[PDB]
Amino acid sequence: TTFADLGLKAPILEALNDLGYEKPSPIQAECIPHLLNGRDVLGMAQTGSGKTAAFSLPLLQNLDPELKAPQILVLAPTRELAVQVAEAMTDFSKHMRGVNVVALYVQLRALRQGPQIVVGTPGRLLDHLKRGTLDLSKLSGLVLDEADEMLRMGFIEDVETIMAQIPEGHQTALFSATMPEAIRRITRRFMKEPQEVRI
Ligand SMILES: Nc1ncnc2c1ncn2[C@@H]1O[C@H](COP(=O)(O)O)[C@@H](O)[C@H]1O
Repeated sequence: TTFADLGLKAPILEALNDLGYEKPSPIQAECIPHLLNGRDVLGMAQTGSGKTAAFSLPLLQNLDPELKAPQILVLAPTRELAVQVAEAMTDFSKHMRGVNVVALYVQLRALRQGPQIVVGTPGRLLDHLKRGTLDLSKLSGLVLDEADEMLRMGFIEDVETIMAQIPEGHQTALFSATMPEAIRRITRRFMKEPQEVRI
């Protein structure tokens, strides 16, 4: 199975070639078609599996590149992962003109540029959400990257608050290496008939 076999088109395929990705990882082969098809996905995988591209590639391909406003919001537990994911998203979109990524963990002028992808930690995202500097009215895709870690670090209240402010019509991808009950409950509250992927 190739990346083109998963339904990815030339701009993303070219970025993958620039990055030296030769073939999809298992989590990518399983998750990418579901997300391209507009499903919610519960992905059980950890760093090293390729989970970042698994959620990033399909949601990038699915956005409106001419809409200069946040369409993909990615929640991460740490400044380090937020920055890493934003860098990856920037690399995957290298051949998508006018598509821009912001990491929030300087922040004001980031959001004023109308980035289509915003990656951040829950506390800092929730600050800009309350301030109105973060517009989620046009959001199409929500990712929780390491939901179990956000729970464990004490951030789940803020995660829930963010998730309850998102407009009805959106895709959700939730990635978690483990499955605490509180994450099961988040899946039931906030996701629509999710495809569960554990290999
Ligand atoms: N399909 C792939 N082929 C080669 N390297 C990859 C692939 N997908 C992800 N990677 C790399 O694998 C590492 C783990 O990614 P992640 O699991 O998303 O943190 C990162 O260094 C990625 O650049």
